[PDB]
Amino acid sequence: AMVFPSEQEQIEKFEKDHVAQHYFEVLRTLISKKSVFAQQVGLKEVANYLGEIFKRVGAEVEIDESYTAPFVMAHFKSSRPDAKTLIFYNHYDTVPADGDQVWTEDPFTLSVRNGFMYGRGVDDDKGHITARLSALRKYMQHHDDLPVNISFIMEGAEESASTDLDKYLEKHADKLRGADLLVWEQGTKNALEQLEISGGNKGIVTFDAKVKSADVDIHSSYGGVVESAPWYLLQALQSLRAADGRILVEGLYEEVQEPNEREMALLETYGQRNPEEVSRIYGLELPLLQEERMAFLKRFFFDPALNIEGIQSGYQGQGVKTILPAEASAKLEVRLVPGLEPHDVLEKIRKQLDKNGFDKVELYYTLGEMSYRSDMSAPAILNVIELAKKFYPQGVSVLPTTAGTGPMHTVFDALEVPMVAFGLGNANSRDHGGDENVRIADYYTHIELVEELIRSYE
Amino acid sequence: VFPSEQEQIEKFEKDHVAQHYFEVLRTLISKKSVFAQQVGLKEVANYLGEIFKRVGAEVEIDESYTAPFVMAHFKSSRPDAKTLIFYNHYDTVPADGDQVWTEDPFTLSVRNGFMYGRGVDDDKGHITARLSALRKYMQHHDDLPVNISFIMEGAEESASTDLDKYLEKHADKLRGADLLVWEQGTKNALEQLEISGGNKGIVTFDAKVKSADVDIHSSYGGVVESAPWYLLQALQSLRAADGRILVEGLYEEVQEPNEREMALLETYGQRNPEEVSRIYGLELPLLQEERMAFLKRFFFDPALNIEGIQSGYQGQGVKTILPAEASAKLEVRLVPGLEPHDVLEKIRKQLDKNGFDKVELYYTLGEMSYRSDMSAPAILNVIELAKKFYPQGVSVLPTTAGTGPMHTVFDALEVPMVAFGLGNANSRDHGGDENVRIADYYTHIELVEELIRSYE
Ligand SMILES: OC[C@H]1O[C@@H](O)[C@H](O)[C@@H](O)[C@@H]1O
Ligand SMILES: OC[C@H]1O[C@@H](O)[C@H](O)[C@@H](O)[C@@H]1O
Ligand SMILES: OC[C@H]1O[C@@H](O)[C@H](O)[C@@H](O)[C@@H]1O
Ligand SMILES: OC[C@H]1O[C@@H](O)[C@H](O)[C@@H](O)[C@@H]1O
Ligand SMILES: [Mn+2]
Ligand SMILES: [Mn+2]
Repeated sequence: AMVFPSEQEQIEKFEKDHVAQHYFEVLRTLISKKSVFAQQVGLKEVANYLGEIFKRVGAEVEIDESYTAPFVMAHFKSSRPDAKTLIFYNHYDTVPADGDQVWTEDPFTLSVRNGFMYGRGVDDDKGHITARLSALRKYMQHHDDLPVNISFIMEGAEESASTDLDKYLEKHADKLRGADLLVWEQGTKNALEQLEISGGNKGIVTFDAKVKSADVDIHSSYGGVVESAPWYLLQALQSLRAADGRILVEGLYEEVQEPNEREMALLETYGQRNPEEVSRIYGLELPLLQEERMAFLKRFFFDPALNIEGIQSGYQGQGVKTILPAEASAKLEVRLVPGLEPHDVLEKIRKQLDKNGFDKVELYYTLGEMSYRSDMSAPAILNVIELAKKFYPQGVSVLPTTAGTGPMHTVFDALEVPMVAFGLGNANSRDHGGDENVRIADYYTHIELVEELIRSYE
Repeated sequence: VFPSEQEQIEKFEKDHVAQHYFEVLRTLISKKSVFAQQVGLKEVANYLGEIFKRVGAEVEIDESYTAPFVMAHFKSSRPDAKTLIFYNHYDTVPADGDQVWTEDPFTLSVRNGFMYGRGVDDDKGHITARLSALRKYMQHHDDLPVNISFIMEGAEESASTDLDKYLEKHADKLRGADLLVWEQGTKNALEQLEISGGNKGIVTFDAKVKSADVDIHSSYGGVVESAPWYLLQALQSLRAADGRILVEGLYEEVQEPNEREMALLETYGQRNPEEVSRIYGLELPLLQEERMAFLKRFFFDPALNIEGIQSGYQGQGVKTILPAEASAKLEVRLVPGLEPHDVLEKIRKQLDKNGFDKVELYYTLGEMSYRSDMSAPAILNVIELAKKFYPQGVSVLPTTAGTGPMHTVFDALEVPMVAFGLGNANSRDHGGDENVRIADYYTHIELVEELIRSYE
C-alpha cells in the first residue's frame, strides 16, 4: 500500500524548497561554466568553484591538481563514533555542445521549458552534483549532525576515459577505502519510467587488423591461383565466430565469470519484457543472433561479442577494377565481461589466428576498458533498492550491469567499496546529444531518495 | 640464321615504308582516343579511314554507334583467292594518375631502342606495323595473293560496346575468310613469341547488404547481426579454401579441355608456378601449387574474385558501431560453357539456398569466353612461319588469361582466330611508360609480310 506524489506535487515541492532552489541557482552557474577535458577548457575554473561551494557548507575540501583534470574531494564528517562512510562519485566535465546537435537555447544557459531543465551537463553530470548536495543540506535543515560520514569525489576527465583517475584514487585510497557504499555518477529511469539501479559496466578492447598479401595489386585474371588480401582476411574473421555470434577462440570462455543464480533471476525479473523489439526500433532486416528472451538478455548482458566496426579493401566507386587487392584492413572490437582483460583477450585471438593458419593477419591494440559487475546482494545495495521503491510508482529495474563501458573496474580496484548507480535521468535525457535535459520532478525525486538514504543510516 | 637485334633496328631505320608508317604512328599516338571519356573517337576513326583510303583500300567508316567502326578491304586479282582478316582497335585506356610517365603519354618517344606512348603496344602500333607489312609486300610484287581486310573498332577497352551490331551489319563482307589475326600479342619473359587462340571471359557484379535502417551502437553486437558479418559469411559460403567455387550447376557447364589443349599447356605453360610468388612478392601460399594443377586452374577454370569490399568506419581511431551496410565488387572469371547472366543467376540460387537471401546482386559487365585447340591448318601455318623469325621459338596456348571479344567476333564471322603481335613481357599495357621494342615491331612486320607471302 504505497502512495506517491504526482508530478504536479513534486514540481510544487521543488518550487517551495529553499535549499533545492539555492542549489538550482548553483546549477545554473555550473552549467554556464564550460568544462570540457578534450578542449582543455575550464577544468580548474569549475573544480575551484565546486571547492568554494562545498567549503561554504563545512566540508573539508582537497583539490588535487597533480594531473590534467583536478580531482576534488569534499568530506562531511559525522560525530558518531563507528559511523560508516558513504561515497558519492561524480564528474564535473561534460562533452562538447558541438556537431549536428540541435539546441533550442544556448547549451551553456540552463533553460527551463515544459517541466524539463535543459543544458549541457544537466544530466551528465553536473545536475547530479547539485541534487546530491541539496539532499545533504536538506537533511541538515532538520538535524544537528550527520548519521554517517559523507565523501564526494568529483573527477574532471570522465568523458575522456577517466584519464589518471586510477592515479588519483591510488593517491587518496587511504581516506576512501572502507566505505559502506559508493553511489555512481548517474543513473536514469528507463522507457517504462522504472528507476534503473545498476551494479556494473561491460568493457571493451578495440584493435586494428591488417593483411598484406603481395607487394602490389595483381590483375584479377590470377584470382584462381593467387590468394588475395580480402579473401584471407574474410576467412580469418569467419574462423573466429560462429553464425550464432559465439566467439571461436580457445581459452576465452574459460576466463569468463559465469552469472550466479541471483544475477540470472534479476535478468528474468527486470530485463526488458520484449527485447525482440530492437528489430522494430532499428528496422533490422536480418534475424537476431539470440531470439528467445532469456537467451537474448543473457547474451546481451553477460557474454562477450566480436564486432566488425569497419572493413575495407580494393576498389570502391562506380565501374569495375580488375584487381586482386594487396591489402585489406578492419577495425575490430571485443566487448568484454568480468574475467576478460583487454591485452589478454587480444593475445588469445593472436594465438587462435595462428592456429587457424592465419598468421599473416597483423593485429594492433588501440584501446581497452575493464569490466565490472556484482550480483547486487551487498546489504548496502539492498538498502538502496528497498528505499527507491518508496519513490517510484512504476518501481525499479535492478541490473547487475548495464551494457555501457565506464570506470567501475578502476574504482572498485582502488577502493573495494560496493557500488550502485541510480540518478535523475530519463530515457530521453539526450546525454551527449542536443537539448540534454532532466525532468524537474525527477531531479527533485532524486534529492528525496538521497536524503532518505542518509536518514537510513541513523 | 636469325638476324641480331642490331640488324633489325638498322633494317627498320632504312625501310622507307616502315618509316612512313612510323610517322603515321606518331600522329595516331598524339590523338587521345578513349571510349570511356568519348574523346577522339570520330577523330581517330576518320584519320585511319584516310590513311587506308590513300593506299587504295575500299574503306567504310560506319558511325552508327558511339565508336565508329572502320573497315578497309584490299583486293587480290587472283580469282579463287582466300581472305585474311586483321582485327585491331584504335581506342586506348587513359594515361592516368598513379602511373609514371617519363615523357608525355601522348607523344611517341624513342629511348634505348624502345618506343614509348599510350597505345604503342595496345593497340595503335599493331595497326601501323600490319599496314607496313602489306605495303612492304606491295613494293616487291604486282598484286596481293590473298584478299586482306582490316577491321578496326573503337570500344575494345570498354568491352567492345556495339561490336556485335557492327559485325552483324557487315558480316557479308567478312564471313568466309581463311584466318583472322587478333589485335595484339606478346613475347613471354623468355622471349618466345606467344601464339594464342582464346580469351577468357568475365562477369562482374556488385553485392550489397542492408542489415538495419541505421548504424547501431556495438554494445548490441552479441544479439544484432551486422551487414559486414552477413556479407563475409555469404562470400565465404561460395568459395572453398583452395579457390574452388561452391555453386551448384556451375562446373557442369564447363567445357573440359581436350587432349591437344592439355598437351599444349604441358609443353608451353610456365615451367615454374612459384615464379609468380617471386614476381609479385606474394606473402601467402598459391591456391594451386603443382605445375599442371596451377596451369589448368589458371587457363581452364573459373575464379570468384573480390575487387573490393567495404563497410563501416575507416579512418583514424575507433567507432563503436555495427554498420547497417556493406558492399563488395565481385567478378567471376569465365571459361567456355559459362555465360555471364546464367552464372550470376546460379550464384543467386546458391546464396538463397545457403541462407543469404538478403545479399543483393547487380549485374554490371559480362564477356563470353572462347578458345580453340590450335589445330586449324590456317593457324598451324602461322605457328610454322613464326619459328623462322624468333630464335627462342614460340609458345602455343589455346587461350590467354586475359579477357576480350573473341567470342563475339567468332559468333559473327566463324573464321579461325589467332593472336600474335609486337609486345614484350614488360610492355606495360594499361600502365605507365607503355612500350614496344623497335626490333620487335619490325620483326612483326616481317612475320606479317611472310604470312601474306605464304598465300602465293
Ligand atoms: O557468486 C560469485 C560471483 O558471481 C558474479 O557473477 C557476481 O557478479 C558476484 O557478485 C558474485 O560474488
Ligand atoms: O543502515 C543503513 C544500511 O547500512 C548498510 O551498511 C547495511 O548493510 C544495511 O542493512 C543498512 O540498512
Ligand atoms: O574437342 C572438342 C573441343 O574442345 C574444346 O576444348 C576446344 O576448344 C575445341 O577446339 C575442340 O573443338
Ligand atoms: O597458303 C597459306 C596457308 O593457307 C591456309 O589456308 C592453309 O591451310 C595452309 O596450309 C597454308 O599454308
Ligand atoms: Mn556521466
Ligand atoms: Mn588490346
